[PDB]
Amino acid sequence: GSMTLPPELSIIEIPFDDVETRSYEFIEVEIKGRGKAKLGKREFAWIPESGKYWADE
Amino acid sequence: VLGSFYSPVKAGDEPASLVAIKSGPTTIGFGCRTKIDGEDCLLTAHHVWCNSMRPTGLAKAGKQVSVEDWEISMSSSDKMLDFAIVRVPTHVWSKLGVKSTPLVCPSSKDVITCYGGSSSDCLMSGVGSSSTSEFTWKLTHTCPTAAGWSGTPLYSSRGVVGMHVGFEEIGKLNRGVNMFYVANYLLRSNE
Repeated sequence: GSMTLPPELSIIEIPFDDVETRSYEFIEVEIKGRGKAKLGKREFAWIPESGKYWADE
Repeated sequence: VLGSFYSPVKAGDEPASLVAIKSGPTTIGFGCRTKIDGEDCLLTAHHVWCNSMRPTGLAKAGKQVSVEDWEISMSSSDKMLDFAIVRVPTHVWSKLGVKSTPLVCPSSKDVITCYGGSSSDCLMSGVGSSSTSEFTWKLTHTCPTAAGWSGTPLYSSRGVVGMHVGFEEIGKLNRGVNMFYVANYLLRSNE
């Protein structure tokens, strides 16, 4: 299921690890229903597009 | 509006942390010196150092130096954040007499002074307040800005709370980016 991956891996950025991880004030910005930005102290995941891999600009 | 909402700034009396980014005979934006990666760097808007014309030199109170191949720390291509971080050598800071004014944590309502102008020799300033949005990366400010002021830091008595990137509603409210959160939360020491 949706679980965090060990630091032994290269790069992994899933919304789950940012749902919770920084539980104080995790950013919540959504748009178009297909894209959503999230913030955190140990994560950087934010792409309001269809690919979610940064294919807009 | 020029003269009423803005007040002329005495050349040489302007913040030693603010610098004007010039592209030939025209200015492309504003920026400031601050610590983000750990050493020292120049903070400005993304467009200015990406979408706008090629930055040829930096101007500070008439003093202008040439911009060479300077390494860029990181710059998000997003239009909401729109920021760029350039790593400028230390022997360049002194050439213009630029100091490193650190950015601090913004507040719900703090006083800010925005500085801008057509050139570094023709500077003016505005006065407004800064606020924090629900999103820790978005700041709201009433500081009266003009065209070409993008990159101007929100100077407060306590320090810099954010940087002017655009506006929320034309003629109503502007928009600034919270570098504090991007610096110690979004930016990693890997890139």
